[PDB]
Amino acid sequence: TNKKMRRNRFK
Amino acid sequence: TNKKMRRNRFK
Amino acid sequence: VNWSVEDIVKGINSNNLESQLQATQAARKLLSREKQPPIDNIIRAGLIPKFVSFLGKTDCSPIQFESAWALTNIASGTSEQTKAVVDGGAIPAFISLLASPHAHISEQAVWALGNIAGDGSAFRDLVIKHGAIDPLLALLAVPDLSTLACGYLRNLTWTLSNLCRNKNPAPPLDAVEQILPTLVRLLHHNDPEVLADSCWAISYLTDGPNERIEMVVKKGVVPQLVKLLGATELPIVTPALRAIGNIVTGTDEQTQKVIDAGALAVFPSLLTNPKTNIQKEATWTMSNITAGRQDQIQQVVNHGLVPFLVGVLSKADFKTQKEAAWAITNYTSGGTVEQIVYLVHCGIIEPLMNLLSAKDTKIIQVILDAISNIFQAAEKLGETEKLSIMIEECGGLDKIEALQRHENESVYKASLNLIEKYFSV
Repeated sequence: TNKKMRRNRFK
Repeated sequence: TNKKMRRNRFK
Repeated sequence: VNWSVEDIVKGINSNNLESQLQATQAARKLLSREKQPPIDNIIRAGLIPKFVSFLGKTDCSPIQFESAWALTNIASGTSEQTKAVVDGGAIPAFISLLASPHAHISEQAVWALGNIAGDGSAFRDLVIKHGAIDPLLALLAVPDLSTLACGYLRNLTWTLSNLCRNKNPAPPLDAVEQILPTLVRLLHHNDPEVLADSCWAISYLTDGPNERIEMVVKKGVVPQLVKLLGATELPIVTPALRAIGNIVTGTDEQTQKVIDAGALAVFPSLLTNPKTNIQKEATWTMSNITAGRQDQIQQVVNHGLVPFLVGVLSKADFKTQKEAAWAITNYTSGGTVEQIVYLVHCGIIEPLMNLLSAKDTKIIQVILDAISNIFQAAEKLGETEKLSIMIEECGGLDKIEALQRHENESVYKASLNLIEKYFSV
């Protein structure tokens, strides 16, 4: 997909 | 949004 | 006053009911003094089980109230201390008091259960397994919520929100579906704090798979979330924006409901909010919108938001700038040729080139991706030369050449492709 749910893991 | 809350004396 | 724990133990153990009450008062005063309740001293004295038993003494409602308050304050400490309250059998006893005819006892049991559930998923599920949701929702079954005392209603909202909180595992679907209707009513109430905690609950429930997002969306809450996004009270906007952000991580159809409710009209003020956390959250939310359908990118254009994303990319702190770059990459990979031209006419190139100085490797790859996508649109128009001189005039060409020396591999190959393909002869 193109959307990212994991902003937190991305940090 | 705080997980926990103490109840304080009436000031 | 200022009783000793030994004095409290003595008074609680007597057969005299009046000395048990005084001893529990002393314990409560000792546990409600601002700094350092001696919680561990109370636990080690073995008082938790006795307090839990007093919670059943329906006759002496004062000792019920004093015990609930003492145990609320013990359960409000560390997980180890909250666990002692749970191992003491407190959850069923508090659940029983939710039906007390004495409102202030019922309120204190709601509060205690909020602290227990607030410890984590494990204790949250205990509270749900003992059947807390039914009696809690029955307290909110009144047709007009303004008949409940403001403090009572706030604590109920806060405790319900803690039953929605936390993951691994998430709350059981049965419980969520049971709680949502009451949550919808609370979201339309007027009290600022009620609204804030209701938004926090929604933001918890939407933090998960698309299936959970659809449960919340199908209840019709999105227009009211958007209205609360436009509020002036920061403690409301923060959770509302968190919830909207979660919803636009889902499908193109769930994102469209956020757009249909008018959310894009509020984002200019969010992207220029003085609180850095709001800007960063609002930019992240924009990157998942620009990751959607071409018609949804077009509504971003029509609401005049591109110039504000360029502003963020130019002037914001570095962490928000990272988010804005992602929103540009997504825009340029999913957008039409005419949308990319408009992006270029808004002055994207220069602030984008300026971020190639960033040490961060992940963002350099994002930026190079956006550059390549724009060059691909330029090829469709036969204007790669015009775009190439523009990149030179912004100081960009020197930075792309410098990238070859970069340690990372994908960066190395990407910049060399651009230089050989558009900056040759």
